Amino acid sequence: SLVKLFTTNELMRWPIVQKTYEPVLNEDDLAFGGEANKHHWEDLQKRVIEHNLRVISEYYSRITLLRLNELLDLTESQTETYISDLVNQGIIYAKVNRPAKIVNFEKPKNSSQLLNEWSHNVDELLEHIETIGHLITKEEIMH
Amino acid sequence: ILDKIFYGVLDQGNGWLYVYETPNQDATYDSALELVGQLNKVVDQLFEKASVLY
Amino acid sequence: DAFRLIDTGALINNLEPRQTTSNTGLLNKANIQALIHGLNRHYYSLNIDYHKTAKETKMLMNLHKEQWQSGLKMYDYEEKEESNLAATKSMVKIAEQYSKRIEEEKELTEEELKTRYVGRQDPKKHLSETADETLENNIVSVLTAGVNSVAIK
Amino acid sequence: TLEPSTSITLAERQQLAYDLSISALLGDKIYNFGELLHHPIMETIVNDSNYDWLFQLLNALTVGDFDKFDSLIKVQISKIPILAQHESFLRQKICLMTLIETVFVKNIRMLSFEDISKATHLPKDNVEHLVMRAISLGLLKGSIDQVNELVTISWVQPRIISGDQITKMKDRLVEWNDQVEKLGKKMEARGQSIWV
Amino acid sequence: DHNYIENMNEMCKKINAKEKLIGWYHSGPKLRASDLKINELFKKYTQNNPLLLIVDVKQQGVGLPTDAYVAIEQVKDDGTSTEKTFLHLPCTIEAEEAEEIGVEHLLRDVRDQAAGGLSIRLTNQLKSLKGLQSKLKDVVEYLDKVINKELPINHTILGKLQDVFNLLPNLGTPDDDEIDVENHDRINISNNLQKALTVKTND
Repeated sequence: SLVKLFTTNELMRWPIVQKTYEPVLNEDDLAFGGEANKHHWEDLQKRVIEHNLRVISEYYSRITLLRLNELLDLTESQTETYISDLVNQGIIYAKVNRPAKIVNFEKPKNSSQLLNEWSHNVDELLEHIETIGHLITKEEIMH
Repeated sequence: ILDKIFYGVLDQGNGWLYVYETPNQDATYDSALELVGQLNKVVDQLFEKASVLY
Repeated sequence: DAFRLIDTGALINNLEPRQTTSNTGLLNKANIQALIHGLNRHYYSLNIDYHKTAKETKMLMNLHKEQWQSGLKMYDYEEKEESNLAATKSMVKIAEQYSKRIEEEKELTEEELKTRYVGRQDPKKHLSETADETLENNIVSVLTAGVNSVAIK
Repeated sequence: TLEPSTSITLAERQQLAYDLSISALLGDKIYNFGELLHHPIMETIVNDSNYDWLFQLLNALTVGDFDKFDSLIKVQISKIPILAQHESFLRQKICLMTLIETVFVKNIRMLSFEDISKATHLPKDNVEHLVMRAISLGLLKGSIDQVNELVTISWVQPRIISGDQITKMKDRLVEWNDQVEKLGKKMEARGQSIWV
Repeated sequence: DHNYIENMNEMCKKINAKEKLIGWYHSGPKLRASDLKINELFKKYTQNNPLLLIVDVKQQGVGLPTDAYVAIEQVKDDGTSTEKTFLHLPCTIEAEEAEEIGVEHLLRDVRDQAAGGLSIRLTNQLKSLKGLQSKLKDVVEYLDKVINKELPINHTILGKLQDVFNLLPNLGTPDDDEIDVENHDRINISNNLQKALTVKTND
């Protein structure tokens, strides 16, 4: 349930997942459990928040900064620090605005990119009306 | 900004720094200036040769 | 090529003209030496014409279902960009040759003029051909994009 | 592929049908509520006591009426304890159904969040959860703009094409016939000189 | 005559033993559901499903006179207890090197499927519109018959039409803005090239 959680794109919130796994998985030794291991339990939070950000860039192309602070249950300034750090690792491409208005997750659309995709849409419709016609020939046989 | 190493513009009265990473202007239009450019020289030559006829 | 034996007997009595009577006389005479010797001393070579019905002709001639559809199919746009850039650049380089040429090249003796000022591989003409081919295409290009947009939506 | 033989007892045939309906309520990607009614299995017996409340829940989902779902659900959840333990699954299905329906029939490919909120009888907080859940399930694909408060769909999953809908397609195509046609005329006329 | 087929076949393999029996040509006009039985006979001989290549000999239109169909047995969601059927397959034409040179030696036409010069392609753009129109019209009158004249509800046909409406173009997209940038580029180059020819002719 832990591994699938961290590889599914459902939004999970640190304060909730925490309570869940405390009487179950945190009992078990290694990584969690002991006193050395409790100083490992901590890092877990980070991993989670950064997995939320990665999904969120892909799904929300424009999202308000404020909403993000509620969702991750983090202070604004902090939230802003983690975003910058993630863009650095190259995982995601983003533009952060410090006036604390909006955070834009954007994919540069060079002129070619939009035009070629659009090219494919036109070609496929041409193919569809011809094929649709082939199977209509057949329906006449059946009736 | 002036050396050009992040090449953006500083907005002073709004106290924000605009950054643009856009490379230099489109190649195609610049290459047109070079083609039209030659053609002016072709025409100057063409008129001198044609002066004899007039 | 098609052949029909001649009898030796025909050639010995020199009776060979009988076989070449009342005809247009067009004979293929390609391939000689031993081959031709043998031919003359053994067979007769005559033309081949190809007759075909217009029914046959049409079936063959007909192409794909997508053939009569292709004009709203269009080139990928990254290649049209590439091509536009290549033509503007290329003509510039041949235009250098053309400017040099009409510096002089108003003397006499035709062939000498062509060696002196590089009137061989003639720049004016090679430029005129490229300029127009690219020009016609660019009319087709726009024509397809506007039509696609408007017809469908 | 069911044998045309009627040797399989009517009691067995209905019993199995029952099971499919229960699964489908509690699923997460099944919208074949209409398919069952178009299949014999339910089609021939529609009078049974079991087939009251049960068919009615299914038609409730289809049109996305949450008032009809609520009223039924109070009674039924008790009767069957399976639905009690999957209370969350059952609650979700009505909502999912309704967002996709509206996106299909609307010809514009963007819809404001306000429409969904009133349509689904959910607060606006719950809209962002639902679009997110949906893209993840892969029911729809698209983007979320909070600064135009739009959700832009770019792909819709195939669906049954009801009667009413067959009529709609014809309409869109009739309009597109006229577009092709008017365009072809101008272009036939202009540039008459050359067609060879 | 079944026996004939085996006797012919063995001489033919001597010529070229690469070739194998793969199915049968039917001389048109057009599909029958009596073919399903016919196909089955050929299947005895063949180690692959026989191809039913309907080569129509009547050559209606200039479009390809081949539809291809294969006998497949498949299950279907309606209730049907396994259906046996002919499914349309895409037909194209390819010719060998030996074959291709024969096609071109025969032909003596000016040609107009060349899509070559400004003139052939000028025609070709109009030709495609009307090409589409005829097809579209057929779809349209067919839809009327489904909900009025009790031609079956073939879910496959309708199912396919959804992709056409979803992937239909849109305006006010930043794509539309993108097309305009391209349009300026191409007209721009057209003018420089137009002036450039004026210079050559004047020389």
